[PDB]
Amino acid sequence: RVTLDYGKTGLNVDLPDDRTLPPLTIRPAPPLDDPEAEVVRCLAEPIGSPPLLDLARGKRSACILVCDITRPVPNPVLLRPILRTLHAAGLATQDILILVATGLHRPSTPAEKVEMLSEEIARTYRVEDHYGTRLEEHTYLGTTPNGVPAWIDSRYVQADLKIATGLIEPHLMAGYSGGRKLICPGIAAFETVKLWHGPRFLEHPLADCGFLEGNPVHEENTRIARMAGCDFIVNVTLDGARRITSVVAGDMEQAFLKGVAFVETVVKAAVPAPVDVVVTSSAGHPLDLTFYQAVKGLTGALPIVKPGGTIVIAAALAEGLGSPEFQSLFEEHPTLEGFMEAILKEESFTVDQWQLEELAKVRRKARVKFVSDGVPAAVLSRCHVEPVATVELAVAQALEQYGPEARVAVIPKGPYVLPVVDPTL
Ligand SMILES: *C(=S)c1cc(C(=O)S)c[n+]([C@@H]2O[C@H](COP(=O)(O)O)[C@@H](O)[C@H]2O)c1
Ligand code: NI
Repeated sequence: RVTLDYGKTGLNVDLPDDRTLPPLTIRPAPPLDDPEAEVVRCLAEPIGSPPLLDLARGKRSACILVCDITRPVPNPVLLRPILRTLHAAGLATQDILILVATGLHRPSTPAEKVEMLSEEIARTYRVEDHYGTRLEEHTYLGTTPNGVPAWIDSRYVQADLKIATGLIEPHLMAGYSGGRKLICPGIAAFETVKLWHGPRFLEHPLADCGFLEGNPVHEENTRIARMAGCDFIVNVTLDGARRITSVVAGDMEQAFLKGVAFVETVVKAAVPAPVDVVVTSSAGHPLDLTFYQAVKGLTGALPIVKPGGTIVIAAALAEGLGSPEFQSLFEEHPTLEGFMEAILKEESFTVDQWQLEELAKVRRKARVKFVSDGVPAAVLSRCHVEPVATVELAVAQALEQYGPEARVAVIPKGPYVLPVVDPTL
């Protein structure tokens, strides 16, 4: 018996005893007893930065970037100390903007702003959303040597003091989330993101979970973020129960890399050899709201599935498939092969196509069985996955085609684990 992450509830699955490896879980590092007190200490003694109070001296306006609903950042724990420090430094609440770094996601709703930020903060401060398809809300900062133009939200570019908050987790394109990613793509225009999420970047072998050095995705969003600037970040790591296990604050690159150095010591979980069947999740609520995000559980399982093996994923999909643009791609391209022909041979850019490109990467290696009660089976069957009524049935089906020596690996927390093959085991 194992509980997979699944919406707000989890999902209790019973897996075959003689076939299943010990579940892959991150290492049990100690939660911080008092994370808010730790944030306070880190703002007074940051990495590679003057203390926040001293940075904020004389500043007339501030813009604080926060993640949208898809990241479970405990924002009030980070924001209350920042906002106290800005108040102490003399900035009026009217001089402070909280900007939701949607990337190209839909804007957050009023209720989502309350769940992300707490009612007190959502009712007191101006909280606005980034709109990546509105180029008029962005400022041009230059073009990188790779030819990517940097278009960044003007409210951030024009603020005297620039602050970004976030969460360091594995990411299927950028290696790890956090740090610089709040700027690119968090508040970058489609004119920037369509090229940075284009196939010339995403087909690179190191554009994958856990890779930073040598990953052109990470090299390029670090460069773009530095053309905008960021005076101060606060980033956290979370364990499986969503408790904070580390806080880093300070310089956007040095604090990020310190956070990554810690998370690398807990997120890796190894198997002795790749397996025929991998059971995984999409990390539950809030990540698993849409099929668009649930592709992350599929790419996360790739390193430990055998070529031609099967990934079984459970995801609640409470909000359905994803954006209208994403959904239109399934109608426009009934096969992944035709989709890939379209985007590889010409400069063809549709909002959200990058997650269809990641799904194509998955299906070149593995079959997918998808368990969800959030989208009807008829819809999922046109999304290049096989809907199956239950995880236990999906595993039994997969074990039938692979035979008596086939083994099952299970990753209850899905893409928040970095599964690896270690032959020395
Ligand atoms: C990572 S490539 C990324 C992509 C998008 C797209 O729409 S593309 C959006 N975001 C959002 O940006 C914020 C920072 O991302 P991080 O990966 O959590 O560091 C966050 O609000 C993401 O939802 C990221
Ligand atoms: Ni992105």
